[PDB]
Amino acid sequence: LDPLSETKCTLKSFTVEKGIYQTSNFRVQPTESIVRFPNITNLCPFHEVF
Amino acid sequence: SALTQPPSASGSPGQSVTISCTGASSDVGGYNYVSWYQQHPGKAPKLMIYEVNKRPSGVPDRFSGSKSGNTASLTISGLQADDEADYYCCSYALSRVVFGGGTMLTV
Repeated sequence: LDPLSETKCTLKSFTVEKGIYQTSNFRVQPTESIVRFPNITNLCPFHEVF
Repeated sequence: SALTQPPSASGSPGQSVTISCTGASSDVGGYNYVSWYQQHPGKAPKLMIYEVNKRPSGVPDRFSGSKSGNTASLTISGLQADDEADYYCCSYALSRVVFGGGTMLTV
């Protein structure tokens, strides 16, 4: 909800003293799309063995 | 794939003739998956030349076979009057038998 509730959950308490008193979290940027690039070839001759 | 055979063949009795068979496939087992069949007009075919490095029993040594690359060859030493028949080659490499167009061998 807000940084106050986040640091409350981090400290596992409803009362937080003056100051940071802990490290809130770590920022990690996520992905937004996908980039696939396989090779371009012909069908594999699997009938030659099976 | 599909096999290719000449439309017809000609040869005088006593000499030798060669029948070509191009289009034979292969697999991981070998390259000798070529067989020949002779069918006289008015009866069922008969297995004459298969596994060209060998030959079945009861067949004279006049019928010989070979294969160079993707082309098969059928060698007949002596020609007789009872040799006028359609000769088909068969490729049975990829678990699938395919008969060629056939050739007309006349003496």
